Amino acid sequence: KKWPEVKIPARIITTSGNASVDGNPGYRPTRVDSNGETMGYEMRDRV
Amino acid sequence: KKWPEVKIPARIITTSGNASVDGNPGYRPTRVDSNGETMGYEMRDRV
Amino acid sequence: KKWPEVKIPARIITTSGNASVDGNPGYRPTRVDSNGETMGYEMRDRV
Amino acid sequence: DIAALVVDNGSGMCKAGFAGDDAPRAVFPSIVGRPRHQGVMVGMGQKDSYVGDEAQSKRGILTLKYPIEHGIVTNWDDMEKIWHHTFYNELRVAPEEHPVLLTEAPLNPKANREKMTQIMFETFNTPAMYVAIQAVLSLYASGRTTGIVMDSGDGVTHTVPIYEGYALPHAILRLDLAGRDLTDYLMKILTERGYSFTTTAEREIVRDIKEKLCYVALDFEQEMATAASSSSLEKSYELPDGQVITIGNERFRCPEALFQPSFLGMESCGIHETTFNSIMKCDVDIRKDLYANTVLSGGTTMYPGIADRMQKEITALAPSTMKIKIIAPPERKYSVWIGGSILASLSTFQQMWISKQEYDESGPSIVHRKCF
Amino acid sequence: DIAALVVDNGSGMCKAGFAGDDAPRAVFPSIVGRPRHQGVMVGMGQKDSYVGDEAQSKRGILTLKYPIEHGIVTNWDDMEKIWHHTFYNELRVAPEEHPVLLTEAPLNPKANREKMTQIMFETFNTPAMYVAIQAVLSLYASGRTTGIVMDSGDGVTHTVPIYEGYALPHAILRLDLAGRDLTDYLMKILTERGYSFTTTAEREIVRDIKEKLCYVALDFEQEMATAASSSSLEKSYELPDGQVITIGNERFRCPEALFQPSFLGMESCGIHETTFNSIMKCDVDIRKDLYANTVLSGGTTMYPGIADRMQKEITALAPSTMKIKIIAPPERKYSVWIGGSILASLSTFQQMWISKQEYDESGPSIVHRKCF
Amino acid sequence: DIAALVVDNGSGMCKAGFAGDDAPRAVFPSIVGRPRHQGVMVGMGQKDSYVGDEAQSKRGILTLKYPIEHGIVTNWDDMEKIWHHTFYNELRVAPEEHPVLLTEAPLNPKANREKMTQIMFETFNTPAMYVAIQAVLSLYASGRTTGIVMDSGDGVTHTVPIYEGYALPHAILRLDLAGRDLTDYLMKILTERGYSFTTTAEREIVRDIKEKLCYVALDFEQEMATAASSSSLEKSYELPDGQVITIGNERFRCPEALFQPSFLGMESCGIHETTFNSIMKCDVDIRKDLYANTVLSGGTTMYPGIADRMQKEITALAPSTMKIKIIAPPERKYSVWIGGSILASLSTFQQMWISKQEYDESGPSIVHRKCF
Ligand SMILES: Nc1ncnc2c1ncn2[C@@H]1O[C@H](COP(=O)(O)OP(=O)(O)NP(=O)(O)O)[C@@H](O)[C@H]1O
Ligand SMILES: Nc1ncnc2c1ncn2[C@@H]1O[C@H](COP(=O)(O)OP(=O)(O)NP(=O)(O)O)[C@@H](O)[C@H]1O
Ligand SMILES: Nc1ncnc2c1ncn2[C@@H]1O[C@H](COP(=O)(O)OP(=O)(O)NP(=O)(O)O)[C@@H](O)[C@H]1O
Ligand SMILES: [Mg+2]
Ligand SMILES: [Mg+2]
Ligand SMILES: [Mg+2]
Repeated sequence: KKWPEVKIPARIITTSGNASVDGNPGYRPTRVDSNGETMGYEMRDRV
Repeated sequence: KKWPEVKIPARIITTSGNASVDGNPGYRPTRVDSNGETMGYEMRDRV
Repeated sequence: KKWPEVKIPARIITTSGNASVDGNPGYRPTRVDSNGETMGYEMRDRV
Repeated sequence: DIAALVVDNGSGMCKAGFAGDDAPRAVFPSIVGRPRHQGVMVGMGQKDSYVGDEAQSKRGILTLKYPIEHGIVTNWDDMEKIWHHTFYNELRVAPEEHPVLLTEAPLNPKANREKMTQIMFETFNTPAMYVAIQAVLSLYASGRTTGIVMDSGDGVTHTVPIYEGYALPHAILRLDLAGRDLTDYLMKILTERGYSFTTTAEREIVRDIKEKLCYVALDFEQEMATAASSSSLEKSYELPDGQVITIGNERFRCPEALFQPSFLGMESCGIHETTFNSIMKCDVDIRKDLYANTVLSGGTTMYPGIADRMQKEITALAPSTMKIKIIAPPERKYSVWIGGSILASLSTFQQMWISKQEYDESGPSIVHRKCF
Repeated sequence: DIAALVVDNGSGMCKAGFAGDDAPRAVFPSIVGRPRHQGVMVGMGQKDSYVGDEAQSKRGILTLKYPIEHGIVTNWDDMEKIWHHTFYNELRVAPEEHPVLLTEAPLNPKANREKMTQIMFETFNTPAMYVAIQAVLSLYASGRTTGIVMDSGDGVTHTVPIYEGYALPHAILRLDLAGRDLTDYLMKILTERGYSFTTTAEREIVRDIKEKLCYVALDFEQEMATAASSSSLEKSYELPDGQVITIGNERFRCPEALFQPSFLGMESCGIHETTFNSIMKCDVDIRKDLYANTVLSGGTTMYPGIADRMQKEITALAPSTMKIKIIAPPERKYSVWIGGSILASLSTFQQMWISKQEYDESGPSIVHRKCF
Repeated sequence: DIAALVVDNGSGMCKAGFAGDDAPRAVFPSIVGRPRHQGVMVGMGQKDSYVGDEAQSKRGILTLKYPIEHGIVTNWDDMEKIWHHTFYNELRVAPEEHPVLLTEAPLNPKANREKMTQIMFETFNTPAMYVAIQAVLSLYASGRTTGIVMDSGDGVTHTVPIYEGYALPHAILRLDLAGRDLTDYLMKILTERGYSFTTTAEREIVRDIKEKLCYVALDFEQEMATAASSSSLEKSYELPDGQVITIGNERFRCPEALFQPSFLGMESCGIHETTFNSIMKCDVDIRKDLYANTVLSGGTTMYPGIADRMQKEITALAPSTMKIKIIAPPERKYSVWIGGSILASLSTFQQMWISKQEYDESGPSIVHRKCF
């Protein structure tokens, strides 16, 4: 059976921790925003 | 179909490189100028 | 007082960074080697 | 089902094999690379993407991407390429007939497990799947039911205290400081000598330099003073193009960021204090056994002299009557996979698998109540 | 001592003067040139070497070489000529009685700074000397104590975040992409129209073309589409010999390599993403003030529209709530020198000089524990 | 369509044939000549212009014009005569039913390629056409997908690095120094012995002298010292009128301008240093394979001993641990044409042609997004 989809949340860049925008030069850290407010970042593959 | 024409730009004589006026004794290095500005040279066949 | 000398290390040519052999046409990039190992390059003034 | 598979998908390395084996059959970096240059030759079979060892070999023309950062998948499209390579190209097996035991670091986002489950069941159609904690697996490889496991890989350092068959989740600690941060720090400190490694392939070059030449000093200030007389501690490393670099005090300043995270600008305490805090967060009666069974595991803990330093610092923190023992096997780099293969071949573990029937009737959220 | 000297001797331009002045007294390129042709006329007062503006004046018969490449001195023999010209011909002062404040890019080789100190103390006999970071001085000129300085000179681009006087060295980023690379790129792309500038004097000609006519596009694809109607964006430039060249879309392809380094074949992020990454590597509580006080400095940041483009790109990266403000003072070129003159004249700074007594005591290595 | 034509329209030589052939069917100089004297014999079949070998035969009463200079067409009215001769006289084919693959040097003006496309589609009505880089084709003839090609024709020298199918356009270097400059230099230096070749026919005579007797010294200073005791290195050459000249140290001072461009008054690096710079501008991990696969091609690289000199010079520049290998095929004069014939007959290449239907809907500018 198929279940709808697992939506991975947008990454929050803290001082130091789970996520960083500089980690992967091959990924572009695109801003994710809904309702006009920024929810975080996700690593698209362009740069 | 016929496309209008490829216009080759006037040659710019640097110290050494793509173009020179002394290369071909059979070509006269005529000056090309539009308005008052001398855009470069082109090799007519007279000398 | 006079201290002996500051020895400048040989430049390591990476993909893109601090040093390159093509940067200065006036400098010859002479190879620096000690023992059988190539330590890098330095810019002598001949070319 | 023929046999179970074990895949230790860490931040930087992928270790795949079969349950019951004593070593991973396939080991390759968790890298997806794509060409960053023009391409003029026709034919030649120029693929638009390379995975694992092939990407490493061709890295001179590729931009290398790690789909996992700090043990968390940042790009699932490339993670699916990693898994497809792992199954069809490395193991040469059909996932539809093999259970898959995956690994994850503790305190990960819950959606990371859910998408692992969803991909394993919907795109690979695995008959069964499980997601075990990396440090818990490492205790299996040590043959112990009691002790604290200090596990450091490419992206995550975590400590899990375990008494007799029982873990203590409140005492589990995690640092987002591991081999990748040390590689970047070595990249930044090699510029003091003029080396300017910047590209992703040069990141792998610096990682090789780190793995071959970095080591943990027993006394940092004394070793700095020794390296001040700079003739003995310096080592030469030949780059892939023939130029050789010289590395001196950076050799031990390179792993020192594990014990002094302030070198990276981090506020967190070192790995030695992380383990000590993890032990002190447990019950008083069990601390004595955790001190004598401090298991060291992970590829980052492979620096020479790291066990001696860990013993030196923990003896200074723990009470003097405790007998501190740092247990560092020769195979720390594979302890997680060995424990996963042991667990996946236990008879008592066969009912702990997430069955395909359970996924059908419960969805990806089954992983939260079934695994851990 | 009478007064302090400030020498912002960057990769491309030497900028010298006195502390307390609001503008450098002498500005000339960091160029040493030697004749490359046969001297036939006896007498004439010929010289085996020419320095600075004199080399530019007679660059036709001269081969021009930059002692500094990427903020690092590659030939100290010509650096001694440059500094001797600076002291005795441009400033017309004796270094024996003036403290000297020098400038250096961050993440430079440590031996480059050491030989700066050694030459200043043993060859020019300066009573005192100091080495300051270029981007740090630009914050002094702006009058701020909080903000991130994006300095783009001729060899180096670097960002330094500072919050209430405290710099964050772990967040400092460096890009080896600056005006020299853009000049070489413009030399490359001008060949599409048949212009074949090859020599070092023609490199200066192309640098003049770049400084006069190159500009930053607010939307690169829109500007390309507009330039497809090639009569509006085209500009004429007259060579020193009178021939007139025409430049078109190259005018904005010329600075675009700053934001798309892949134009140069490089893998690094653009200058906009470098600043954003530098801000994100800082603490969460201080990023809001770094966004509102992003300061531009250096000669390369003088392109028209670079402030608006940097503003546009950053607000698309930073969270929508932040008030992205780019500060681009008209004195962007001399921002480093003005900050150095301010710092050197501060009463609280007079005990931070490296004294000649300290140099006798400690040697060239004194500069590492005294300076940034 | 019957078959594809390949025309290697270099500065000095025209080499034409059919795809799939192992050698060009027609080879003749790219020369258009016109009479410079009074015709007095009525009839006689006199004509106002001669092309190719007929101009060479009649060059005494003719003024010889090269329509191409430095790989760039300077007079299209004569390049069209060259192409008309190539099609209707040398190959004896109708271009309206054969796709035509032309060659061009890199970093050429974009209008030169556009007029090639326009002339091929609007005057010769070719069903399809394509423009390929000369050095790229030379790698095809070598049976390689990895290596750097140093191509030296009559007008241009260029190096193109390729690694496993992908070229690095940022590392491509171009020198406007080739066989024509060497011929003019030999004309200049032969005046030291009183030989005063001045006309275009005498330029061809000096070109023949250069091709028969000029050679590359392994050690220029030692060869000069050997030629100082002039007995053995001198050779005799007979002019077409019966007078014989003697050439001495000029034989190896003749190609030395390739390695020391300062002999011509040029500032650029030698052909050995340009190749080394092109290799060093590539990625670190691919330089090792570029060193072992340095390919020489073009008519100018046909000097005896040029491969040994190139190996000697690059070995002194490259790091000592690299194995420098200079591949100089015996037929490297036609290496570009052989690669073009291989490419034009490849099955996968047949969908990369610029079709007549594509030119009709897009015009001459189609060539920029199709060929490179
Ligand atoms: N001999 C060594 N010396 C030093 N560091 C090493 C050595 N071997 C491996 N490493 C480091 O450890 C990494 C691999 O360790 P590994 O345990 O495979 O990490 P992982 O499981 O991929 N990541 P994680 O999710 O953090 O466990 C390498 O990429 C290096 O950073
Ligand atoms: N108007 C301008 N437009 C564009 N670029 C310019 C302009 N003026 C100067 N530049 C560039 O900036 C350079 C000089 O800037 P400057 O701030 O003096 O650099 P530097 O301090 O010498 N170098 P570094 O040490 O790497 O910071 C010139 O050589 C050009 O490359
Ligand atoms: N045996 C030889 N020895 C030395 N030089 C030679 C020899 N044969 C030919 N040449 C030179 O090489 C030229 C022809 O080389 P070729 O590869 O046909 O150049 P091209 O392709 O016409 N020019 P380009 O546009 O630079 O590729 C001659 O005109 C001479 O200058
Ligand atoms: Mg691990
Ligand atoms: Mg500067
Ligand atoms: Mg050719």
